[PDB]
Amino acid sequence: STTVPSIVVYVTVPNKEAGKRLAGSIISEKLAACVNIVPGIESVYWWEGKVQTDAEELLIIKTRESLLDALTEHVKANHEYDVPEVIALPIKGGNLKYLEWLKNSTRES
Amino acid sequence: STTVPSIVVYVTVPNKEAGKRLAGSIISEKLAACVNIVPGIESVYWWEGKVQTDAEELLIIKTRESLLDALTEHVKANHEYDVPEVIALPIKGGNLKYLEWLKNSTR
Amino acid sequence: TTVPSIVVYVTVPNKEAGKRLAGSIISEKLAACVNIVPGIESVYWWEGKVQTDAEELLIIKTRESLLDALTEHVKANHEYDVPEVIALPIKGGNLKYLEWLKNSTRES
Repeated sequence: STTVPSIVVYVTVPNKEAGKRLAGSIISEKLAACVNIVPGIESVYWWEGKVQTDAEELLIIKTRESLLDALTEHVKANHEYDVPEVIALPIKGGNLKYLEWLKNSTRES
Repeated sequence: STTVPSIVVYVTVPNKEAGKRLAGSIISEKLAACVNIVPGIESVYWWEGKVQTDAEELLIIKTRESLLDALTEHVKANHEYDVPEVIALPIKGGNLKYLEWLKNSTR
Repeated sequence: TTVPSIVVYVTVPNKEAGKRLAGSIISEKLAACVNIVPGIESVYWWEGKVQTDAEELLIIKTRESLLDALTEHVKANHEYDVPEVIALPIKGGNLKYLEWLKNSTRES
């Protein structure tokens, strides 16, 4: 049909510039239809025996399940951290016409 | 069975008034139990031969799977773009009383 | 290398509740990692009117396994008596991150 299986991928980054550049390569390389950047996140995790807290930005990446591999590759290749967060969540339904656009926007995999 | 299959729906909108109103209109019309508005989000995508970027906000809408078509029709009717982002994600539980109030406060 | 995991959305009513609940969450070994999204605005129906209040959003990355522990932990340290805690199924990613996620949390 019109309309490949899709996902929403969260990826966090340390700063504003990083976020904007990653969104550019993702979209230019045609690995996602669309990227929302949520600025001014604060992140909390346990590392080196204390609780750590860092200023970060969240990228919300609408794309194909197909490309989750090409995407995840791509985030690591382009990312200040060694273990960069990237997790996909499945899109089950939506505005049909947008999901088609999502398909046409995206690399063939 | 005090609990119906539920979704998180994402909708971007182009400005602060817009989403405030979409949200009002959505909730009023009983098409979702609630809407979180995330403001100041930047959206990047490919459009007319290059990398467009727009200032928007994000509506995270918690409603029932049953209501996704009604909610998607509503969003189109009340939204500036022709092909608005509306995408659904399935909930695999959580606070059961939340999930029932979700059921209850929705049609 | 990798137990079934999830993202958990949870709103708190202010800057401070979030900092504190994110701490106490990560402190008691309950999720690998917590993102606070400040200054969101939450709109819902309540007592016959459209309510709007300012809030924050915790995005909580953990294993399905801890969902209930977590929920029950939040209800303990959460000033609302019916917190929004909903969960969406993680289904893919940095195989590495998922391992770190796994390797940062309990079983029960």
